[PDB]
Amino acid sequence: LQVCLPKGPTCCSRKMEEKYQLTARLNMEQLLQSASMELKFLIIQNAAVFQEAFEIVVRHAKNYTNAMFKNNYPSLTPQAFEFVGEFFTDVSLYILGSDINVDDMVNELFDSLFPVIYTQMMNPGLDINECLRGARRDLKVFGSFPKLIMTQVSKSLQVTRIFLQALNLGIEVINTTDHLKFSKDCGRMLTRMWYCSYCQGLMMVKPCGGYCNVVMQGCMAGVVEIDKYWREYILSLEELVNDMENVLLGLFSTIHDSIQYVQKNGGKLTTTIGKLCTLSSRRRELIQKLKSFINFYSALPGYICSHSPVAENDTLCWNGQELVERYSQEPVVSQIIDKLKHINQLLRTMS
Amino acid sequence: LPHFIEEPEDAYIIKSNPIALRCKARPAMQIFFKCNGEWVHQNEHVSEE
Ligand SMILES: *[C@@H]1O[C@H](CO)[C@@H](O)[C@H](O)[C@H]1NC(C)=O
Repeated sequence: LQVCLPKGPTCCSRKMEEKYQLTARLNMEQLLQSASMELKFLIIQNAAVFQEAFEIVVRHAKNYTNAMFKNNYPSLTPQAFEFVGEFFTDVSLYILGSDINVDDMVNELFDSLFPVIYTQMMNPGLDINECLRGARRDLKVFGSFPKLIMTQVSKSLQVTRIFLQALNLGIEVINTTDHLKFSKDCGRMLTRMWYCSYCQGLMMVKPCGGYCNVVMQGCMAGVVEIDKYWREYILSLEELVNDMENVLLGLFSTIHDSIQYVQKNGGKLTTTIGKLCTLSSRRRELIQKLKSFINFYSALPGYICSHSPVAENDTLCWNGQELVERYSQEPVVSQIIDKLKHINQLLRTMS
Repeated sequence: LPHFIEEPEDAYIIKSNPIALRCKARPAMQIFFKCNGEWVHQNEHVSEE
């Protein structure tokens, strides 16, 4: 035998020992999944809810901008609907983590907005379109309005994007916990602690609490080191929650004022161009529920021993090799800690 | 059975320009569209005899 230390005779062969090892693997993975399920479902639910809530906010803001275009500038529709839809589509794509340039969103918005303003509002009456698009930026027709919107929306959209990325990475590490493969030495120690008693012909004998403690602190030496970074992750997320609804909803007022500003200099502009051409409650409840799991990695071996059958009295128990009266007495983890360090730096730099 | 003469071709919307779908069959007395599993409202259909 290579796991079961044969002190007397033995009722199990090498193949039964391999079966016990695989059942030990399955039992450990199931215990980790049961430990991580509540927190995993919490973060998954909140990620989904916040995603839907942000999409609702973006849709409502696009609807409000379209409605104020319908009401105040009917001459700009239906072209106004095209560039508003493209703008808020790129907004949502940026919120959901896609490579979108915020400055490019605002600049394409004003680039599309200026030619229809010139053709329908200032000089009523397809190839000359690009000359107007160039003149928009060359003559700075919109003044400081584009940079104002640029900073106003970049500030909120970056914090929202990093909030969603942080939720997703928390899901990732919590998903990794229950798929953490362990050492072979730990496999043999778990097999001895849970099953090798059956090879010696014992039916209901449980391992000693102290033996479970030494085994668990033996193979979770790496996993426990994640606790510092997980605590810093929780606290940095708390730092970030302490923003985007008001900005996207005031966008229509800002754009309306910018259109007024451009119409203010129409006299010179037409001649020159003719010649030239409950959310905050949710994130608060999420952080208050997430702070209940700050001890997750430090309490994990305690969970494995308190949910595995053990003799807490440490009397008439299995010590891994014999029935005693009293008890005598990683690459994936590195990746988890690396991504936690990265997301924590990103969080702290944001707030 | 009804034989389709002009089968509807996959359309693409460009710059928010709504492009209609054509359908012509003989012998046919009623021709309707089933977009994404469900029937299209009677008002949307424009029949030609
Ligand atoms: C919509 O229906 C009318 C009537 O049959 C037709 O004239 C037109 O081409 C259709 N438009 C589109 C977008 O297919």
